[PDB]
Amino acid sequence: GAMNSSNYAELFNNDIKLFVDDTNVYRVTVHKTFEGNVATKAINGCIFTLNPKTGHLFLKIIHTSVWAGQKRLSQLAKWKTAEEVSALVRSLPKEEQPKQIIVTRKAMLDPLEVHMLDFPNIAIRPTELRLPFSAAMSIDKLSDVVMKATEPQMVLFNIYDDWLDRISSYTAFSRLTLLLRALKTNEESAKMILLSDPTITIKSYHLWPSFTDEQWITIESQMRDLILTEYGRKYNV
Amino acid sequence: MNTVPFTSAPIEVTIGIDQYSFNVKENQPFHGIKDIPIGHVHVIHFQHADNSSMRYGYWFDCRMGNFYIQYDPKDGLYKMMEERDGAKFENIVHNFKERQMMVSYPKIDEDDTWYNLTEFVQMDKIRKIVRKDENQFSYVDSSMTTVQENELSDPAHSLNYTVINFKSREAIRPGHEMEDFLDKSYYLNTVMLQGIFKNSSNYFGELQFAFLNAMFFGNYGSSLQWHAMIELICSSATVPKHMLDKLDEILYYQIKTLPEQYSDILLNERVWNICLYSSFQKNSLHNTEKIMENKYPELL
Repeated sequence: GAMNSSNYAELFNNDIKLFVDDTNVYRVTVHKTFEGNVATKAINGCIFTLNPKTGHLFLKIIHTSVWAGQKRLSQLAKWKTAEEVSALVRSLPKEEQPKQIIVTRKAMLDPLEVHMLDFPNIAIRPTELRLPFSAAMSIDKLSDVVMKATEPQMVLFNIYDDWLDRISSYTAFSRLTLLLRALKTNEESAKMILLSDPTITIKSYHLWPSFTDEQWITIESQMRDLILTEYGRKYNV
Repeated sequence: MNTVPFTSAPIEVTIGIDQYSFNVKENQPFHGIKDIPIGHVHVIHFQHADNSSMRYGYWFDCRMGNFYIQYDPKDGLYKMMEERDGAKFENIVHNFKERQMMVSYPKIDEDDTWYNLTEFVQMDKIRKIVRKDENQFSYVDSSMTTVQENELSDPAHSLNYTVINFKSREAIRPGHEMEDFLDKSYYLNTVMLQGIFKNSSNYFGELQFAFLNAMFFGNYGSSLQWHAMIELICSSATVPKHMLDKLDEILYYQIKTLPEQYSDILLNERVWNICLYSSFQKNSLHNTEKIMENKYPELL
């Protein structure tokens, strides 16, 4: 059943699995009309499909054209997510297909189970974990490719850059979740921490700055401080 | 009017005949049930006073032969049997009637309850759900599992209800995943009605049979089947108007008949709330919604 603190280590075993996050699939700006009513304008979205072991990110860009003339978009978004994940599984060679797909939101279970009926051996699972994958659009290069897309497009990233050369997938996933948690809690502060020292750059083929092991420890410390501060602010504690 | 004679009543038992029931004492001189309306299926059911576990019973149609009950002291139950000798049978029934050893099927003239619960229920269809082709009557009990329950063990003693599964390839056409899951009209009308049942009469027949097995034997698998067949119609945006009107009547009589005290185990809260308040057909079951709201407002 559900992925939690108790069965966390399963993410880093040799059974292929993907997390699916649908939180950036359907995105809108809410605005006033000339008549003083409210209307939404859709903006480009993305499915965030992540192998937590390898760092391989299958970023399916959701172009605003897919909503044209459709009703109940928040509901269609779950089904479009399920259709795109199903199409991605079918596109992969058999030996690359996931054994499990973990959805970050329970509303994705039935849409994905129904789209994956052809794959009875792929387990569709919820999680108790509060994963900050909504903050994926606070990574500049992912936000850039989504907003510039003029048609539906799949872009492949490694969300861990070259980290797995130096650290395990457990530690890579912990770094990623701490960066995304920071970006989600206080984006300005998080991005200031990541880019304050111009001598550390982002390689053209990477998402994050090229920190030494020592500079990552300092960065990770600054992110934890950012998160606890904002927590004491939120909750006046 | 037909008769189901009993050889004897060696053990104390509650005997059911359709919606009626009678207590019989150990070795009470009881020789059966007379004045049974021709034209309907019937069920004669049993709960031993000493083991209220295993409600069991026999679906039969008196037009298909001469049936009697005889206690089997080896298997420890009241067994239905066919008497092939018509003259031996008329002779036995005439004797027991003359000595007034029989209870009368206690139908009220005004009362269409049993007709309304069994309108579409056919003995030929029961015998396909309950396979035992050497007998013209069908045994059901509390513990019998459904073909579907066995997939999720002995296939000989199974209820062969039509498998309904909303998250199955059968229910969902490739490339109509969201449409077919949110509006089950395709599954109801093409797969189930046109494809398997052939008409709404056979569909309602199985629905009605599932309910009666749930109510009389507390058969859990039958209760699941009854709810699934209701939910498939209520979850379809496109249903023939005549099916909706008839479903309202069918369900009205089922809810009317259900013992008030069994509502908590025989009624699925999720399915009823969905069918009366969220589903496409939420405004199509007036009679059923009025009786449910007045009789079981707690469930809703």
